[PDB]
Amino acid sequence: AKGKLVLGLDIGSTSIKMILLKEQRKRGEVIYALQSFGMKPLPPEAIVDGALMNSTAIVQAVQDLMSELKVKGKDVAIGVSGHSVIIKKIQMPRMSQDELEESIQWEAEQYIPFDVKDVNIDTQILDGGGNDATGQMDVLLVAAKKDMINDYTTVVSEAGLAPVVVDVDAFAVQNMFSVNYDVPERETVVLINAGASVVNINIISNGATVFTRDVTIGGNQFTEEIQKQLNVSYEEAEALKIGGNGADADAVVPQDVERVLSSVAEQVAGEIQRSLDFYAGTAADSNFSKVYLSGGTAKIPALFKTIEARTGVPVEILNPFRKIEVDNRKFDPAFVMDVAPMAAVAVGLALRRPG
Amino acid sequence: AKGKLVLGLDIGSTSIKMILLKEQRKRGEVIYALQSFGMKPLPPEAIVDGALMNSTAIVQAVQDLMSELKVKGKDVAIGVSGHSVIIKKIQMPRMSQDELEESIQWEAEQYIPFDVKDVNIDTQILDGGGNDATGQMDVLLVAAKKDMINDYTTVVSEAGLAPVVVDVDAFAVQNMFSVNYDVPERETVVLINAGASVVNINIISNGATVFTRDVTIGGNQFTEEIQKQLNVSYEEAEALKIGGNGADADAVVPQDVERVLSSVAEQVAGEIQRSLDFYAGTAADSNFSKVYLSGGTAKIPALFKTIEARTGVPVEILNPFRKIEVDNRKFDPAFVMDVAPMAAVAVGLALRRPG
Amino acid sequence: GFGGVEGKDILVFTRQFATMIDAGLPLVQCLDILASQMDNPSFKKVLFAIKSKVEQGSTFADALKEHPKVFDELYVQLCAAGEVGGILDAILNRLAAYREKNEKLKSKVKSALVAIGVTAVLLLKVTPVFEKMFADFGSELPGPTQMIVNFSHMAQEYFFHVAGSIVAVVMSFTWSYRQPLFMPVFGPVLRKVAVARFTRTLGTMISSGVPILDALDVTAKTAGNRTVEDAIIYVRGKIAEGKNIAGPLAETKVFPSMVVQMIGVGEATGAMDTMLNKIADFYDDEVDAAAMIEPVLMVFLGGVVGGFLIGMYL
Amino acid sequence: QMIGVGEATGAMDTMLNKIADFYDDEVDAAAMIEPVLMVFLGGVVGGFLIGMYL
Ligand SMILES: Nc1ncnc2c1ncn2[C@@H]1O[C@H](COP(=O)(O)OP(=O)(O)OP(=O)(O)O)[C@@H](O)[C@H]1O
Ligand SMILES: Nc1ncnc2c1ncn2[C@@H]1O[C@H](COP(=O)(O)OP(=O)(O)OP(=O)(O)O)[C@@H](O)[C@H]1O
Ligand SMILES: [Mg+2]
Ligand SMILES: [Mg+2]
Repeated sequence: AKGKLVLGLDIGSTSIKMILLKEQRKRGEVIYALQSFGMKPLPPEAIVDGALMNSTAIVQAVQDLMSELKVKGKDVAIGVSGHSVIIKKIQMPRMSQDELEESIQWEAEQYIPFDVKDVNIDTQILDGGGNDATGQMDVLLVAAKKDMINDYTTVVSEAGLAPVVVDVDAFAVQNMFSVNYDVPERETVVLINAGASVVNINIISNGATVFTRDVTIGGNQFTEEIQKQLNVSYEEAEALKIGGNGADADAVVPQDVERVLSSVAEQVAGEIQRSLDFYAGTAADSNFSKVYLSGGTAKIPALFKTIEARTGVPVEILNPFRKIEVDNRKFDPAFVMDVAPMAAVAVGLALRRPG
Repeated sequence: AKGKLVLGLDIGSTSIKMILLKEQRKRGEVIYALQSFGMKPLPPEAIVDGALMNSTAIVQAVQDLMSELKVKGKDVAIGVSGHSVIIKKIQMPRMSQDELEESIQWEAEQYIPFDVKDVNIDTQILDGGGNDATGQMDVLLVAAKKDMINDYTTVVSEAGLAPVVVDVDAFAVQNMFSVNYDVPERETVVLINAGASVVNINIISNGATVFTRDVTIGGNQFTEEIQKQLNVSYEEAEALKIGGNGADADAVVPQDVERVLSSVAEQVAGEIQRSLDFYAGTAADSNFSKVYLSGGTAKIPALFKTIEARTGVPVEILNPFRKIEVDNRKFDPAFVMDVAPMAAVAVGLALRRPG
Repeated sequence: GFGGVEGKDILVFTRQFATMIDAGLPLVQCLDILASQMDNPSFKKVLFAIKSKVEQGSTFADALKEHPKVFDELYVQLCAAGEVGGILDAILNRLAAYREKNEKLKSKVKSALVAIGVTAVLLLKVTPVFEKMFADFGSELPGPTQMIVNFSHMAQEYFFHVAGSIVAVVMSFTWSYRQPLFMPVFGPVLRKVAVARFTRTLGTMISSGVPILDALDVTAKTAGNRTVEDAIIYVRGKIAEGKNIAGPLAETKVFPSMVVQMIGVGEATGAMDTMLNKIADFYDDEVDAAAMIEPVLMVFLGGVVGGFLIGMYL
Repeated sequence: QMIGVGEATGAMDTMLNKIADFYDDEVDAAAMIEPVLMVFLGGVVGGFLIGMYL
């Protein structure tokens, strides 16, 4: 039933973020426009292995998010953990919708290392509106062990929220750039979301996803190596990462820190070259085009130049908030730009919510 | 039901060790962190041939572990004896989960020299999330004669503990390095756990186990040869091994001892070359990469250099505890490092327990 | 409002699907074959529609859902349980055995609550009702008492008749329950049923396009009678060695001279598919005719009734 | 199809003899002779019961 819902970053692991866009009126005209945004560091013990495992504490945190937001809306879209979802493509024959859903569940049964006991939702990588009966089916299945979804629904229920869409982050992060992707439509673009629990790669022709791949490595790895090499707590190692790696006065600390994070840098680059090579299936004589970055782990100083020179692709930060109207009297464009990578998904399923 | 459980080293044979990691809060941030660790030499007659065969005495010992720990938690993950478990790979067709479990039991029926009367648990060496119906199944079966598991459950029951996971040591020892393995993901790594009852080899690409093999030879062999050649008791021969082989003043005793242990050294090297050659099935023209060691039998002085030069692979000790936050005010990093090889599994299934 | 299909006709079709699917044919090709071998239109017509859903990618369970008046909820759930667990082959074998037991049980009440339940209450008490009603025509019959006795004594003397009624019941129950040293000489060998099933299965896989030897290797794994399985392994071993199909059969008593002579024509004609289809239909009809399960009912039916009536009179 | 094989093989005699004996045995076995029994079986029974009822 139509409200403009809301959007949290429920699988932030480092941070629970939430965004309210609705249609803001100006001079008798209206359009999607940022109304509020809030962010709180996730209190751990909330999430373990991608499952919400202190539904109570997470509830209270989400309530704090709604209060800091000053939002009256109580409907929400959210996302599952990349560690909690299996995403992969699947080839079938299209037919009746029931026969597809059953046949889909039958093929993915092979694909799921758990009982069902499992969440199945597909979408077709090409418009069904393009092919004849019995021919040329392609669906991608998102499958999730059951009570990741439960846990999240409990969290949402006691926060006073009502969920309408439980989406996935690797595609929700794309809704902000889906327009700017839709304008170049034979161009192959990569999108990396370097988060705290996972790094997702999704590669597209236009805003048409060609594939996705999720890598266990993330910013938690950099923080954990700093912590290892200076027997620090996770918080002070995280700050040493953030402010340590990027200050103008940091000239003495990129040896101490960079020598700590160098293994993670090499091995992340090895994983990304890994996935990219595992894609290049059909065009044995071509090259790449252009790619963007999201997630706070991206904001590692100089990491964009490093990925650019190492993967042979131009890797650029992007401002999601360009998709939405922003009142300059209520939001500074500079800070908005600063927190854009963390918030990409956080506005992602948020354009999913007035949709 | 969610507690952070606990973890003993129940099949230590030489030592019952136990570890409590939970999420320690600092400055409003939290993370997995060592809370306690305890170790007691196993009173023998407790374990024979890998079965718990004085469930009462083992119970009282585990109670002493919980008291020395000062832990209030009463849930536990533990492990079976390597001598009590058959681990091997098995090729099938994936399908429905029931049809897999039955077909798995049907194939391993061939694999088990006992009635069932036998424990069957599988996991897929590759993500099921990668293959289509009827095709490309690979599971590895852990099978255990029944009351090894019983005996352990009796021990756990009268210690006031409640088991939630009965894991296996060759893979539990890996959870501490599973991250540092997950960062190099086409690299083939070997992991040796030289214990007192068995030496396990597991070899991986990334943190993806390719295979495991268990060798009857262990540190009990070195101790037993020392005992044979000087008609000593097992304890004084064990101390002569430990302190005898490694002191700075030991210059006169590596002839007397090394001549005693030289057969065991040669023949262990022969077993490890044996297993390594029995793996090299597909890459007839390649070499090895890097490997780590765990278990106290590893800590034989110079044994790492010997295995390194003899097997043609760099064999290195590793600090598990790098995976967990360690408060320097409650634990000395030096001693933690010293007891790391013995405790690798002891924190292993212990990251399995808040998982 | 739509009806299902006959017990016979569910039987034939569930058997022949279980057989083709356990042969490793694709499910859609299994579906095509049984439709194309069907004699009734309503079956060939449905099975084209079930196959049309399977080629859109739906499960067999979800495709049969288009005919809930024919395949009930319990049937689909058995299929769907097989599809979910990777055991579609063994649940179809179970369903084929189920459908066979169902048809046989139907013929065999009716011959001489559904219809079987209503007819079986109705036959089990018909007589004992007759009986109570002749013995309720007034007082001072043969064997009674006068009504003024004390009730307990009156009821105990009649115990004769209460007994002759229960025996009448037990009998009609027995007829309804039953009715739906040379050691090797004692083993159950191949019957008419087992030959009819064999012939249908082979007629089925040949009409579909499988060779003889591929059909025999499937059949030798799906034959229920052990002695026939041993027979069929020997027939397949002989044929695979280059002996002529009619000659491997002629060694085994279960194949008549006509069967062998007909198969021997089919070898020289490239028409074995159909020789087997006509043999199988002939056998299936001989099976369903095979009649003493209904005459012996009636022997015990009226024979017990008459024994009661005689009993008290005397 | 069987006759069509017999034409090309010079074995129409053998073909026709086996066709004929197949038919002669199908004839002497001979399904509507049993269904129409039952139609009149219970149909008459039921006609009686209804007859006095009314
Ligand atoms: N300036 C910076 N330099 C380096 N790292 C940073 C910086 N800012 C944030 N990070 C890292 O980015 C991570 C948080 O980013 P973000 O909130 O986008 O990830 P997330 O979406 O919460 O994680 P996930 O979705 O993977 O659970 C933290 O691990 C943090 O250490
Ligand atoms: N410094 C040392 N030098 C040589 N050997 C040692 C040293 N320290 C421990 N050991 C040997 O290591 C063994 C104990 O190590 P550890 O506790 O890791 O094995 P375990 O896990 O108890 O055995 P298992 O799991 O095989 O039952 C003992 O046999 C002991 O003799
Ligand atoms: Mg994120
Ligand atoms: Mg051990």
